Amino acid sequence: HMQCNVPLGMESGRIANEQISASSTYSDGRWTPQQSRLHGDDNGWRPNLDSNKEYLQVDLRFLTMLTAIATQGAISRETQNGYYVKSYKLEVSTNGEDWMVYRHGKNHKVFQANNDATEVVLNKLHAPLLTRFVRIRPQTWHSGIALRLELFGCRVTDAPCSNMLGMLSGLIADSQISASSTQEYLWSPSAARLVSSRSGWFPRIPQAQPGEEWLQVDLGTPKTVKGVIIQGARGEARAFVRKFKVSYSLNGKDWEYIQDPRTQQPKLFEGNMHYDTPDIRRFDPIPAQYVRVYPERWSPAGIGMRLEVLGCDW
Repeated sequence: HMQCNVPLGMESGRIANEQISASSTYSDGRWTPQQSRLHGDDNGWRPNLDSNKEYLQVDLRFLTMLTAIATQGAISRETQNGYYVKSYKLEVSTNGEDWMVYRHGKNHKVFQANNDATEVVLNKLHAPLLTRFVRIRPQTWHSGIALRLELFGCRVTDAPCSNMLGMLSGLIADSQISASSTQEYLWSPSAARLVSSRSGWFPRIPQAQPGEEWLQVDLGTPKTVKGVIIQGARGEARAFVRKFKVSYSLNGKDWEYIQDPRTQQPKLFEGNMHYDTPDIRRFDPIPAQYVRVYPERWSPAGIGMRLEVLGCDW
């Protein structure tokens, strides 16, 4: 039904050469980043020096859900010595400037990796992530750092009626975006856009009583709304919303809240845990032209968010 263990294109070429890069490459030219394709038979990626600052980077080009990472090492075509990475960290970003290190509760997630130069090792993310750029960061290795790789996940838009409605793309125009208050005076509504914006929406006073501030999106016409993607903001400051309500409307005057079935009250959605890495919240489809997101709890810096609405036309 909703399959998200799909290989993203390292093995197949679905991820093109121009989307693969690295911190450095081995000085003899025989281990280019583009050799990091899973099951590739000509070595793999290997950096110039072996250190835990070195990394292999993949640009997915589009926001993608990431569920799993598969790695091998490599047997040198030249020496036939086997090289492999024994453990790594993961780093992700929507834009390639702003990075998050994957965590496991309190601290960094250390993925156990290969133990030979031939076998594939699969690590599932305990909690899946929405991202565009992926960085593998070896911490330990045998003989040297060598990688062949695959990434697994899916597009959010593969789910039925789950299109990005135009906050990111722009097809939802500046005039269609509004807010309770804005710190900027005569702000650019464009600032509230998921991913495509560098900053974000900040209300006037970073603190307020919960459910007093809102971002509102006019969809242009009545659509079917089936979810949101919420993201934090980079101001000076890095902020994100941790809890929010969602209200919706046809005529733009009479509002309704998405209700939690358990509590018979407006549902409290979980927000982000980072200023860049966004989160998808799906719900049962509603008819709406207007959607309001109401921050309820937030980071200590204040309310800061970027947003996208998910759905399709009637």
